[PDB]
Amino acid sequence: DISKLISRGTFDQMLKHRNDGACPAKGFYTYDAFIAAAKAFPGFGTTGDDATRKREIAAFLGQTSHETTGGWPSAPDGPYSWGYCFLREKNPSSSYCSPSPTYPCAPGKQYYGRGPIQLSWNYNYGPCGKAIGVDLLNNPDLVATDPVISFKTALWFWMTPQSPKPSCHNVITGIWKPSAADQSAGRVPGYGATTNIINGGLECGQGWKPQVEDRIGFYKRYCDIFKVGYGNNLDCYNQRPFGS
Amino acid sequence: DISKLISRGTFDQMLKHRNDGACPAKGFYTYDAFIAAAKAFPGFGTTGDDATRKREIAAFLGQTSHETTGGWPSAPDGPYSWGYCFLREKNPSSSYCSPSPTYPCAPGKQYYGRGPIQLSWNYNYGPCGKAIGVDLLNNPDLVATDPVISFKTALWFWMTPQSPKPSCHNVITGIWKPSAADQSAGRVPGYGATTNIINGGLECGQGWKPQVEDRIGFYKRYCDIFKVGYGNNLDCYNQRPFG
Repeated sequence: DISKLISRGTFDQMLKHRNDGACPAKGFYTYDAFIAAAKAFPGFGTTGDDATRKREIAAFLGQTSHETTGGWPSAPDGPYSWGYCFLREKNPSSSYCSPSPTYPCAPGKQYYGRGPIQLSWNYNYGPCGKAIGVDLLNNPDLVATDPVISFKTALWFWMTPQSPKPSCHNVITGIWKPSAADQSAGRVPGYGATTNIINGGLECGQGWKPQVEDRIGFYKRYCDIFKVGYGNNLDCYNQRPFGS
Repeated sequence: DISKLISRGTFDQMLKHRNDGACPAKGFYTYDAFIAAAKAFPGFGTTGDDATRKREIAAFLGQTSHETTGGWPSAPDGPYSWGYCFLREKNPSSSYCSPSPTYPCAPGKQYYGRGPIQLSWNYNYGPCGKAIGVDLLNNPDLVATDPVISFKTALWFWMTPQSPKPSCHNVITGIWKPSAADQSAGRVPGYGATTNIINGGLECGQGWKPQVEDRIGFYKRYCDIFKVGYGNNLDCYNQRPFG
Protein backbone atom coordinates (compact mmCIF):
# COMPACT_ATOMS: atom_id res chain seq x y z
CA ASP A 1 0.00 0.00 0.00
CA ILE A 2 1.30 3.55 -0.82
CA SER A 3 0.57 4.53 2.88
CA LYS A 4 4.16 3.37 3.78
CA LEU A 5 5.80 5.47 1.00
CA ILE A 6 3.65 8.60 1.73
CA SER A 7 2.69 8.93 5.42
CA ARG A 8 -0.13 11.21 6.69
CA GLY A 9 2.60 13.67 7.84
CA THR A 10 4.32 13.78 4.40
CA PHE A 11 0.92 14.27 2.66
CA ASP A 12 -0.01 17.17 5.03
CA GLN A 13 3.52 18.66 4.63
CA MET A 14 3.17 18.60 0.79
CA LEU A 15 -0.47 19.93 0.86
CA LYS A 16 0.43 22.31 3.73
CA HIS A 17 -2.17 25.12 3.19
CA ARG A 18 -5.17 23.26 1.61
CA ASN A 19 -7.10 23.58 4.96
CA ASP A 20 -6.34 27.34 5.48
CA GLY A 21 -9.55 29.41 5.97
CA ALA A 22 -9.05 31.08 2.52
CA CYS A 23 -9.26 27.71 0.60
CA PRO A 24 -12.85 26.86 -0.56
CA ALA A 25 -12.11 23.06 -0.44
CA LYS A 26 -10.99 23.38 3.26
CA GLY A 27 -11.57 20.00 5.06
CA PHE A 28 -12.65 18.09 1.87
CA TYR A 29 -9.39 16.56 0.58
CA THR A 30 -8.33 13.96 3.22
CA TYR A 31 -5.29 11.66 3.41
CA ASP A 32 -7.71 8.73 4.10
CA ALA A 33 -9.65 9.52 0.84
CA PHE A 34 -6.37 9.64 -1.20
CA ILE A 35 -5.17 6.30 0.25
CA ALA A 36 -8.62 4.63 -0.26
CA ALA A 37 -8.74 5.92 -3.89
CA ALA A 38 -5.17 4.65 -4.70
CA LYS A 39 -6.19 1.04 -3.71
CA ALA A 40 -8.71 1.11 -6.65
CA PHE A 41 -5.70 1.63 -9.08
CA PRO A 42 -3.17 -1.20 -8.73
CA GLY A 43 0.23 -0.03 -10.02
CA PHE A 44 -0.28 3.59 -8.82
CA GLY A 45 2.77 4.45 -6.62
CA THR A 46 3.69 0.70 -6.58
CA THR A 47 5.47 0.61 -10.03
CA GLY A 48 9.31 0.81 -10.26
CA ASP A 49 12.06 1.23 -7.63
CA ASP A 50 11.24 3.34 -4.51
CA ALA A 51 12.60 6.53 -6.22
CA THR A 52 10.27 5.99 -9.26
CA ARG A 53 7.22 5.27 -7.00
CA LYS A 54 7.90 8.54 -5.10
CA ARG A 55 8.38 10.42 -8.45
CA GLU A 56 4.97 9.01 -9.57
CA ILE A 57 3.21 10.16 -6.34
CA ALA A 58 4.99 13.57 -6.50
CA ALA A 59 4.01 13.94 -10.22
CA PHE A 60 0.33 12.98 -9.57
CA LEU A 61 0.11 15.35 -6.51
CA GLY A 62 2.16 17.94 -8.50
CA GLN A 63 -0.17 18.08 -11.54
CA THR A 64 -3.38 17.92 -9.44
CA SER A 65 -1.90 20.62 -7.06
CA HIS A 66 -1.52 22.86 -10.18
CA GLU A 67 -5.13 22.16 -11.36
CA THR A 68 -6.42 23.18 -7.85
CA THR A 69 -3.73 25.74 -6.81
CA GLY A 70 -4.42 28.75 -4.50
CA GLY A 71 -0.71 29.64 -4.77
CA TRP A 72 0.81 33.09 -5.44
CA PRO A 73 4.46 34.26 -5.56
CA SER A 74 4.57 35.73 -1.94
CA ALA A 75 2.40 32.89 -0.47
CA PRO A 76 3.48 31.56 2.97
CA ASP A 77 5.91 28.60 2.39
CA GLY A 78 5.96 29.49 -1.37
CA PRO A 79 3.36 28.94 -4.14
CA TYR A 80 4.15 25.16 -4.27
CA SER A 81 2.55 24.65 -0.79
CA TRP A 82 -0.99 25.84 -1.92
CA GLY A 83 -2.12 22.73 -3.89
CA TYR A 84 -5.70 21.43 -3.39
CA CYS A 85 -7.05 24.86 -2.35
CA PHE A 86 -10.28 24.52 -4.45
CA LEU A 87 -12.76 21.79 -5.46
CA ARG A 88 -15.18 23.29 -8.06
CA GLU A 89 -14.23 25.42 -11.11
CA LYS A 90 -14.44 29.19 -10.24
CA ASN A 91 -17.39 30.98 -12.01
CA PRO A 92 -18.19 28.42 -14.78
CA SER A 93 -20.06 30.09 -17.74
CA SER A 94 -20.87 26.70 -19.41
CA SER A 95 -22.63 23.38 -18.58
CA TYR A 96 -19.69 21.64 -20.44
CA CYS A 97 -22.30 19.65 -22.38
CA SER A 98 -21.22 18.43 -25.87
CA PRO A 99 -23.29 16.54 -28.50
CA SER A 100 -22.89 12.74 -27.86
CA PRO A 101 -25.03 9.67 -28.73
CA THR A 102 -23.15 7.74 -25.94
CA TYR A 103 -23.00 10.43 -23.15
CA PRO A 104 -26.36 12.31 -23.10
CA CYS A 105 -26.17 15.23 -20.62
CA ALA A 106 -28.37 14.52 -17.53
CA PRO A 107 -31.22 17.02 -16.90
CA GLY A 108 -30.23 20.13 -14.83
CA LYS A 109 -26.63 18.79 -14.40
CA GLN A 110 -23.38 20.63 -15.33
CA TYR A 111 -19.95 19.08 -16.18
CA TYR A 112 -17.68 21.98 -15.04
CA GLY A 113 -14.28 21.20 -13.40
CA ARG A 114 -14.43 19.16 -10.16
CA GLY A 115 -11.82 17.47 -7.97
CA PRO A 116 -8.03 17.21 -8.16
CA ILE A 117 -7.78 16.94 -12.01
CA GLN A 118 -10.71 19.40 -12.55
CA LEU A 119 -12.61 16.70 -14.52
CA SER A 120 -14.74 18.51 -17.20
CA TRP A 121 -17.35 17.65 -19.92
CA ASN A 122 -20.10 14.96 -20.13
CA TYR A 123 -17.78 12.96 -22.49
CA ASN A 124 -15.18 12.73 -19.64
CA TYR A 125 -17.62 12.26 -16.67
CA GLY A 126 -19.23 9.38 -18.70
CA PRO A 127 -16.16 7.13 -19.32
CA CYS A 128 -14.62 8.08 -15.90
CA GLY A 129 -17.84 7.04 -14.05
CA LYS A 130 -18.09 3.84 -16.17
CA ALA A 131 -14.38 3.05 -15.31
CA ILE A 132 -14.69 3.56 -11.47
CA GLY A 133 -18.25 2.02 -11.36
CA VAL A 134 -20.19 5.28 -10.49
CA ASP A 135 -22.86 7.03 -12.65
CA LEU A 136 -21.00 10.43 -12.85
CA LEU A 137 -22.91 11.32 -16.09
CA ASN A 138 -26.15 11.50 -14.00
CA ASN A 139 -24.41 12.41 -10.65
CA PRO A 140 -21.50 14.75 -11.62
CA ASP A 141 -21.35 16.72 -8.29
CA LEU A 142 -20.30 13.45 -6.49
CA VAL A 143 -16.83 14.49 -7.77
CA ALA A 144 -17.16 17.55 -5.38
CA THR A 145 -19.10 15.89 -2.45
CA ASP A 146 -17.46 12.42 -2.08
CA PRO A 147 -13.70 12.82 -1.52
CA VAL A 148 -12.90 9.13 -2.40
CA ILE A 149 -14.79 9.55 -5.74
CA SER A 150 -12.99 12.95 -6.18
CA PHE A 151 -9.51 11.31 -5.91
CA LYS A 152 -10.67 8.30 -8.04
CA THR A 153 -11.57 10.70 -10.93
CA ALA A 154 -7.97 12.09 -10.90
CA LEU A 155 -6.38 8.59 -10.66
CA TRP A 156 -8.69 7.45 -13.52
CA PHE A 157 -7.26 10.32 -15.63
CA TRP A 158 -3.65 9.58 -14.54
CA MET A 159 -3.85 5.79 -15.21
CA THR A 160 -5.97 5.77 -18.46
CA PRO A 161 -4.28 6.07 -21.91
CA GLN A 162 -6.30 8.13 -24.51
CA SER A 163 -4.98 7.62 -28.13
CA PRO A 164 -2.69 9.10 -29.21
CA LYS A 165 -1.72 10.08 -25.58
CA PRO A 166 -0.02 7.47 -23.35
CA SER A 167 -1.10 7.47 -19.64
CA CYS A 168 0.75 9.88 -17.27
CA HIS A 169 1.33 6.65 -15.26
CA ASN A 170 3.34 5.00 -18.12
CA VAL A 171 5.27 8.28 -18.83
CA ILE A 172 6.40 8.91 -15.21
CA THR A 173 7.27 5.22 -14.39
CA GLY A 174 9.37 4.82 -17.62
CA ILE A 175 6.98 2.19 -19.16
CA TRP A 176 6.16 4.59 -22.10
CA LYS A 177 8.46 4.31 -25.19
CA PRO A 178 8.44 7.45 -27.43
CA SER A 179 7.65 6.72 -31.16
CA ALA A 180 10.04 8.09 -33.89
CA ALA A 181 7.17 10.66 -34.34
CA ASP A 182 7.40 11.58 -30.59
CA GLN A 183 11.26 11.88 -30.77
CA SER A 184 10.99 14.32 -33.79
CA ALA A 185 8.27 16.30 -31.87
CA GLY A 186 10.67 16.61 -28.86
CA ARG A 187 8.29 14.41 -26.75
CA VAL A 188 10.82 12.74 -24.39
CA PRO A 189 10.04 10.76 -21.17
CA GLY A 190 9.73 12.72 -17.89
CA TYR A 191 7.46 15.19 -16.04
CA GLY A 192 7.24 17.49 -19.13
CA ALA A 193 5.31 14.80 -21.08
CA THR A 194 2.69 14.50 -18.25
CA THR A 195 1.99 18.28 -18.73
CA ASN A 196 1.72 17.56 -22.48
CA ILE A 197 -0.90 14.81 -21.86
CA ILE A 198 -2.87 17.04 -19.38
CA ASN A 199 -3.04 20.35 -21.35
CA GLY A 200 -0.36 20.24 -24.14
CA GLY A 201 -2.66 21.89 -26.74
CA LEU A 202 -2.44 25.20 -24.76
CA GLU A 203 0.74 24.85 -22.63
CA CYS A 204 3.45 22.97 -24.61
CA GLY A 205 5.60 23.89 -27.65
CA GLN A 206 5.42 27.71 -27.13
CA GLY A 207 8.48 28.20 -24.83
CA TRP A 208 8.31 29.30 -21.14
CA LYS A 209 4.75 29.55 -19.65
CA PRO A 210 3.98 30.42 -15.99
CA GLN A 211 1.40 27.50 -15.95
CA VAL A 212 4.11 24.90 -16.81
CA GLU A 213 6.53 26.62 -14.36
CA ASP A 214 3.79 26.15 -11.70
CA ARG A 215 3.30 22.40 -12.49
CA ILE A 216 7.13 22.01 -12.19
CA GLY A 217 7.40 23.97 -8.87
CA PHE A 218 4.92 21.53 -7.22
CA TYR A 219 6.63 18.38 -8.64
CA LYS A 220 10.08 19.63 -7.52
CA ARG A 221 8.97 20.55 -3.95
CA TYR A 222 7.26 17.12 -3.54
CA CYS A 223 10.40 15.29 -4.91
CA ASP A 224 12.51 17.43 -2.45
CA ILE A 225 10.23 16.30 0.46
CA PHE A 226 10.42 12.61 -0.73
CA LYS A 227 14.29 12.96 -1.04
CA VAL A 228 14.27 11.75 -4.70
CA GLY A 229 15.72 13.42 -7.82
CA TYR A 230 13.33 15.05 -10.35
CA GLY A 231 14.45 12.83 -13.26
CA ASN A 232 14.91 14.50 -16.70
CA ASN A 233 12.91 16.68 -19.14
CA LEU A 234 10.71 18.58 -16.59
CA ASP A 235 9.26 21.18 -19.05
CA CYS A 236 7.39 20.67 -22.37
CA TYR A 237 8.49 24.13 -23.74
CA ASN A 238 10.02 22.45 -26.90
CA GLN A 239 7.52 19.52 -27.10
CA ARG A 240 4.92 19.62 -29.92
CA PRO A 241 1.54 18.87 -28.22
CA PHE A 242 0.39 15.19 -28.22
CA GLY A 243 -2.63 14.68 -30.53
CA SER A 244 -6.36 14.70 -29.55
CA ASP B 1 -6.39 47.54 -53.94
CA ILE B 2 -2.78 46.13 -53.80
CA SER B 3 -2.96 44.71 -57.42
CA LYS B 4 -0.92 47.80 -58.59
CA LEU B 5 1.77 47.05 -55.94
CA ILE B 6 1.96 43.26 -56.69
CA SER B 7 0.95 42.14 -60.23
CA ARG B 8 -0.41 38.69 -61.24
CA GLY B 9 3.01 38.11 -63.00
CA THR B 10 5.02 39.06 -59.85
CA PHE B 11 2.72 36.87 -57.66
CA ASP B 12 3.23 33.90 -60.09
CA GLN B 13 7.09 34.43 -60.31
CA MET B 14 7.21 34.46 -56.46
CA LEU B 15 4.93 31.35 -56.07
CA LYS B 16 6.19 29.68 -59.26
CA HIS B 17 5.99 25.91 -58.24
CA ARG B 18 2.65 25.95 -56.29
CA ASN B 19 0.78 24.70 -59.45
CA ASP B 20 3.23 21.77 -60.12
CA GLY B 21 1.83 18.18 -60.11
CA ALA B 22 4.28 17.50 -57.20
CA CYS B 23 2.26 20.04 -55.04
CA PRO B 24 -1.02 18.99 -53.31
CA ALA B 25 -2.36 22.64 -53.46
CA LYS B 26 -1.99 22.64 -57.33
CA GLY B 27 -4.58 25.11 -58.77
CA PHE B 28 -5.93 26.20 -55.32
CA TYR B 29 -4.02 29.38 -54.29
CA THR B 30 -5.06 31.99 -56.94
CA TYR B 31 -3.85 35.61 -57.40
CA ASP B 32 -7.56 36.65 -57.57
CA ALA B 33 -8.25 35.03 -54.13
CA PHE B 34 -5.19 36.82 -52.63
CA ILE B 35 -6.23 40.27 -53.98
CA ALA B 36 -9.89 39.71 -52.86
CA ALA B 37 -8.78 38.56 -49.35
CA ALA B 38 -6.47 41.67 -49.06
CA LYS B 39 -9.44 44.10 -49.65
CA ALA B 40 -11.11 42.69 -46.46
CA PHE B 41 -8.07 43.92 -44.41
CA PRO B 42 -7.72 47.73 -44.77
CA GLY B 43 -4.05 48.67 -44.30
CA PHE B 44 -2.59 45.33 -45.49
CA GLY B 45 0.07 46.29 -48.12
CA THR B 46 -1.26 49.94 -48.08
CA THR B 47 0.53 51.11 -44.85
CA GLY B 48 3.82 53.04 -45.22
CA ASP B 49 6.10 54.30 -48.02
CA ASP B 50 6.32 52.13 -51.20
CA ALA B 51 9.29 50.02 -49.94
CA THR B 52 7.48 49.37 -46.57
CA ARG B 53 4.31 48.22 -48.38
CA LYS B 54 6.46 45.84 -50.49
CA ARG B 55 8.31 44.55 -47.36
CA GLU B 56 4.86 43.88 -45.82
CA ILE B 57 3.69 41.81 -48.85
CA ALA B 58 7.13 40.07 -49.05
CA ALA B 59 7.00 39.31 -45.30
CA PHE B 60 3.40 38.03 -45.42
CA LEU B 61 4.12 35.86 -48.48
CA GLY B 62 7.51 34.76 -47.02
CA GLN B 63 6.08 33.55 -43.68
CA THR B 64 3.05 31.84 -45.37
CA SER B 65 5.48 30.35 -47.99
CA HIS B 66 7.48 28.77 -45.10
CA GLU B 67 4.26 27.43 -43.43
CA THR B 68 3.26 25.71 -46.78
CA THR B 69 6.73 25.05 -48.29
CA GLY B 70 7.38 22.15 -50.70
CA GLY B 71 11.05 23.23 -50.79
CA TRP B 72 14.21 21.17 -50.22
CA PRO B 73 17.90 22.13 -50.68
CA SER B 74 18.20 20.66 -54.24
CA ALA B 75 14.68 21.84 -55.38
CA PRO B 76 14.33 23.29 -58.93
CA ASP B 77 14.91 27.11 -58.84
CA GLY B 78 16.02 26.62 -55.18
CA PRO B 79 13.94 26.08 -52.01
CA TYR B 80 12.61 29.73 -51.91
CA SER B 81 10.47 29.20 -55.09
CA TRP B 82 8.39 26.37 -53.44
CA GLY B 83 5.95 28.35 -51.25
CA TYR B 84 2.20 27.49 -51.14
CA CYS B 85 2.80 23.79 -52.15
CA PHE B 86 0.59 22.34 -49.30
CA LEU B 87 -3.08 23.00 -48.31
CA ARG B 88 -3.64 20.62 -45.37
CA GLU B 89 -1.18 19.53 -42.66
CA LYS B 90 0.40 16.16 -43.69
CA ASN B 91 -0.55 13.18 -41.41
CA PRO B 92 -1.93 15.42 -38.60
CA SER B 93 -2.45 12.39 -36.26
CA SER B 94 -4.68 14.77 -34.18
CA SER B 95 -8.17 16.41 -34.32
CA TYR B 96 -6.32 19.48 -32.84
CA CYS B 97 -9.11 19.79 -30.21
CA SER B 98 -8.25 21.62 -26.94
CA PRO B 99 -11.57 21.41 -25.01
CA SER B 100 -12.90 25.03 -24.73
CA PRO B 101 -16.30 26.24 -23.46
CA THR B 102 -15.61 29.48 -25.49
CA TYR B 103 -14.62 27.81 -28.83
CA PRO B 104 -15.99 24.25 -28.48
CA CYS B 105 -14.76 21.48 -30.84
CA ALA B 106 -17.59 20.41 -33.21
CA PRO B 107 -18.18 16.61 -33.20
CA GLY B 108 -16.44 14.91 -36.19
CA LYS B 109 -14.40 18.05 -37.10
CA GLN B 110 -10.57 18.45 -37.07
CA TYR B 111 -8.59 21.72 -36.59
CA TYR B 112 -5.27 20.52 -38.16
CA GLY B 113 -3.16 23.06 -40.12
CA ARG B 114 -4.93 24.58 -43.15
CA GLY B 115 -4.15 27.33 -45.67
CA PRO B 116 -1.26 29.80 -45.91
CA ILE B 117 -0.63 30.26 -42.10
CA GLN B 118 -1.51 26.55 -41.38
CA LEU B 119 -4.28 27.73 -38.99
CA SER B 120 -4.52 25.11 -36.19
CA TRP B 121 -6.66 24.37 -33.08
CA ASN B 122 -10.32 25.09 -32.22
CA TYR B 123 -9.08 28.11 -30.11
CA ASN B 124 -7.72 29.73 -33.36
CA TYR B 125 -10.44 28.56 -35.86
CA GLY B 126 -13.00 30.00 -33.36
CA PRO B 127 -11.88 33.67 -33.09
CA CYS B 128 -10.61 33.72 -36.73
CA GLY B 129 -14.06 32.60 -38.00
CA LYS B 130 -15.79 35.16 -35.73
CA ALA B 131 -13.52 37.95 -37.12
CA ILE B 132 -14.02 37.10 -40.86
CA GLY B 133 -17.78 36.23 -40.45
CA VAL B 134 -17.40 32.45 -41.17
CA ASP B 135 -18.35 29.50 -38.88
CA LEU B 136 -14.89 27.82 -38.93
CA LEU B 137 -15.72 25.68 -35.81
CA ASN B 138 -18.50 23.81 -37.73
CA ASN B 139 -16.81 24.13 -41.20
CA PRO B 140 -13.03 24.22 -40.59
CA ASP B 141 -12.23 22.59 -44.00
CA LEU B 142 -13.42 25.89 -45.65
CA VAL B 143 -9.78 26.98 -45.02
CA ALA B 144 -8.66 24.24 -47.55
CA THR B 145 -11.61 24.37 -50.08
CA ASP B 146 -12.36 28.15 -50.41
CA PRO B 147 -9.20 30.06 -51.50
CA VAL B 148 -10.57 33.52 -50.36
CA ILE B 149 -11.35 32.19 -46.83
CA SER B 150 -7.92 30.43 -46.97
CA PHE B 151 -6.05 33.76 -47.57
CA LYS B 152 -8.41 35.60 -45.11
CA THR B 153 -7.39 33.27 -42.21
CA ALA B 154 -3.67 34.07 -42.89
CA LEU B 155 -4.43 37.83 -43.17
CA TRP B 156 -6.51 37.65 -39.94
CA PHE B 157 -3.45 36.16 -38.17
CA TRP B 158 -1.11 38.76 -39.73
CA MET B 159 -3.33 41.83 -38.87
CA THR B 160 -4.54 40.74 -35.37
CA PRO B 161 -2.60 41.63 -32.19
CA GLN B 162 -2.69 38.94 -29.41
CA SER B 163 -1.32 40.67 -26.24
CA PRO B 164 1.49 40.54 -25.32
CA LYS B 165 2.26 39.93 -29.06
CA PRO B 166 1.83 42.85 -31.50
CA SER B 167 0.40 42.14 -35.00
CA CYS B 168 2.93 41.03 -37.66
CA HIS B 169 1.38 44.00 -39.59
CA ASN B 170 2.52 46.58 -36.97
CA VAL B 171 6.00 44.91 -36.68
CA ILE B 172 6.80 44.86 -40.44
CA THR B 173 5.38 48.43 -41.05
CA GLY B 174 7.49 49.82 -38.12
CA ILE B 175 4.30 50.99 -36.24
CA TRP B 176 5.16 48.59 -33.34
CA LYS B 177 6.83 50.27 -30.29
CA PRO B 178 8.69 47.51 -28.35
CA SER B 179 7.79 47.46 -24.58
CA ALA B 180 10.36 47.67 -21.72
CA ALA B 181 9.94 43.84 -21.42
CA ASP B 182 10.51 43.45 -25.24
CA GLN B 183 13.73 45.58 -25.04
CA SER B 184 15.05 43.49 -22.06
CA ALA B 185 14.06 40.30 -24.03
CA GLY B 186 16.01 41.42 -27.18
CA ARG B 187 12.75 41.65 -29.22
CA VAL B 188 13.50 44.38 -31.83
CA PRO B 189 11.59 45.65 -34.93
CA GLY B 190 12.02 43.74 -38.22
CA TYR B 191 11.17 40.43 -39.91
CA GLY B 192 12.66 38.40 -36.99
CA ALA B 193 9.89 39.61 -34.58
CA THR B 194 7.27 38.31 -37.08
CA THR B 195 8.92 34.82 -36.81
CA ASN B 196 8.73 35.28 -32.98
CA ILE B 197 4.96 36.09 -33.19
CA ILE B 198 4.32 33.06 -35.50
CA ASN B 199 6.41 30.34 -33.71
CA GLY B 200 8.95 32.02 -31.35
CA GLY B 201 8.53 29.33 -28.64
CA LEU B 202 10.30 26.69 -30.82
CA GLU B 203 12.26 28.95 -33.23
CA CYS B 204 13.53 32.09 -31.34
CA GLY B 205 16.20 32.81 -28.68
CA GLN B 206 17.70 29.28 -28.95
CA GLY B 207 20.31 29.53 -31.74
CA TRP B 208 20.32 28.89 -35.51
CA LYS B 209 17.27 26.91 -36.83
CA PRO B 210 16.82 25.70 -40.44
CA GLN B 211 13.12 26.77 -40.12
CA VAL B 212 14.16 30.40 -39.35
CA GLU B 213 16.66 30.37 -42.29
CA ASP B 214 13.81 29.09 -44.54
CA ARG B 215 11.48 32.00 -43.43
CA ILE B 216 14.32 34.49 -44.16
CA GLY B 217 15.14 32.86 -47.56
CA PHE B 218 11.54 33.37 -48.82
CA TYR B 219 11.38 36.99 -47.47
CA LYS B 220 14.78 37.95 -49.08
CA ARG B 221 13.80 36.40 -52.47
CA TYR B 222 10.43 38.30 -52.48
CA CYS B 223 12.21 41.56 -51.41
CA ASP B 224 14.75 40.97 -54.28
CA ILE B 225 11.85 40.58 -56.82
CA PHE B 226 10.19 43.78 -55.44
CA LYS B 227 13.64 45.51 -55.66
CA VAL B 228 13.42 46.64 -51.94
CA GLY B 229 15.81 46.15 -48.97
CA TYR B 230 15.16 43.51 -46.24
CA GLY B 231 15.39 45.98 -43.31
CA ASN B 232 17.18 44.93 -40.09
CA ASN B 233 16.92 42.14 -37.48
CA LEU B 234 15.91 39.30 -39.91
CA ASP B 235 16.52 36.42 -37.43
CA CYS B 236 15.20 36.03 -33.85
CA TYR B 237 18.20 33.94 -32.56
CA ASN B 238 18.79 36.38 -29.60
CA GLN B 239 15.05 37.25 -29.07
CA ARG B 240 13.35 35.66 -26.02
CA PRO B 241 10.01 34.23 -27.28
CA PHE B 242 6.93 36.51 -26.75
CA GLY B 243 4.73 35.52 -23.74
